[PDB]
Amino acid sequence: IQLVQSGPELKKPGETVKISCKASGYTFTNFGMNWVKQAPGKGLKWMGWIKTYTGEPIYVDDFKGRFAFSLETSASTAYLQINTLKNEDTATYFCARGRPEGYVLDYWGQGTSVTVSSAKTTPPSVYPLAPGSMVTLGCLVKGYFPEPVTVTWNSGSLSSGVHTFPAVLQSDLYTLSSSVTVPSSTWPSETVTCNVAHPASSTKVDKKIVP
Amino acid sequence: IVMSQSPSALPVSVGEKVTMSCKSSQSLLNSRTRKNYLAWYQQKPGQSPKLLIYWASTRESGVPDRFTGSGSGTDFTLTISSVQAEDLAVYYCKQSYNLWTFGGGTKLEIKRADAAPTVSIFPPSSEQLTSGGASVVCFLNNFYPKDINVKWKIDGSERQNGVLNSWTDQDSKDSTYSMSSTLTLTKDEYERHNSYTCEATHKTSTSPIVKSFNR
Ligand SMILES: O=c1[nH]cnc2c1ncn2[C@@H]1O[C@H](CO)[C@@H](O)[C@H]1O
Repeated sequence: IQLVQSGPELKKPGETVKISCKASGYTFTNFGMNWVKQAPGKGLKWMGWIKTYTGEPIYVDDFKGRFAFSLETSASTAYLQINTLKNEDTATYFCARGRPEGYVLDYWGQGTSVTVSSAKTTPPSVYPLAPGSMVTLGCLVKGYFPEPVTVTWNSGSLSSGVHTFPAVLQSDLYTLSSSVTVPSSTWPSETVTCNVAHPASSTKVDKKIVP
Repeated sequence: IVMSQSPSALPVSVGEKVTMSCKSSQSLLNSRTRKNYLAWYQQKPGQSPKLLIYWASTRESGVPDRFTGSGSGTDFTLTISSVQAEDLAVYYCKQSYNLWTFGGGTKLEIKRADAAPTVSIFPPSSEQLTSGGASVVCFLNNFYPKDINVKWKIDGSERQNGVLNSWTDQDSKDSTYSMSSTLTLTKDEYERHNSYTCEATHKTSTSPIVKSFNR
């Protein structure tokens, strides 16, 4: 049994999005199809289900009006349509089959990411973070859209003492920071550079950290 | 029908016994079928949730034996007899008595010795200032436990607006947490003041861990 959902979606507020979920390996019309919302760092929220035999959908109160579950039974596909998007709609959406023994969500799709922003694709500005036994450096990757950016240090050669903070979306654009810690006896003696990529804008930036 | 899980986070050691609870605002037991309609799900990062327990205490096929669910009525428990590395996840309870509603989840974390944050503060770069902006950045790195607070002061006065904050998840290598805080202002605003201060509060120190730069 497999449930395959469509790819990630980028939308501006007001538009509609339709997500698909293709099911295989079982008789589609014998089990309910469920939709679950998960905002980036939050928990799971069951949205409702649709009876695949009869096509009737059932929505929890928070999802009445703007959301539409639909089916194409011959193709074993369930659809989630979200109309008039808001920023609060930014989430991963899972489809999941309902198994009546237990009344449980036993097989899940991989999830579909939807991001709602009025931003168009925007390349980041990359800035070095230089201070003032161990020394901590950083890079600031500021004002880009959409996710992801990738950051490595010394073209990948620097592995430990590195971590990258989750991007946050504020005022429709993302900002993130990377950190690297190295022995104070090795910098600025041995050079340290952050390599940033933003695939959506084909951006590749190498930024040496200088004192 | 509200599902409530505690604790919200649970520090564990590999190999030891772990218990987490779910309470419902209303009974989940069907007298007609002596059945408690309460299930447990595991979700690891980046993955879809996975069903572990249904009917309060029936293990899903394939789920290892160290997972057991128990309880009835309104009080339920998930037990991991011996916790493995592969079990660090978020665990969700979900009732299917009347509609299907999830609890808020309990996240398992690795416990370790307390560690104070290493605080670094960074002036804006010359290249940002030429653009007109100016971000001051504070890193609070490699602390434990996860709770921390950060305060910015400009010329001795607390500043709240313009502050952006980011939190890592627990690091897989040293089991610590980190925090970044960004204060964004214009070049003019930045050049008006002289003293920039990032102060951290964490249970490892009775006083704030302060770091600053001048000008
Ligand atoms: O996939 C499904 N999602 C949600 N509810 C379902 C599904 N399949 C059956 N039921 C409904 O769940 C009730 C018990 O909680 C059953 O009465 C049934 O109508």
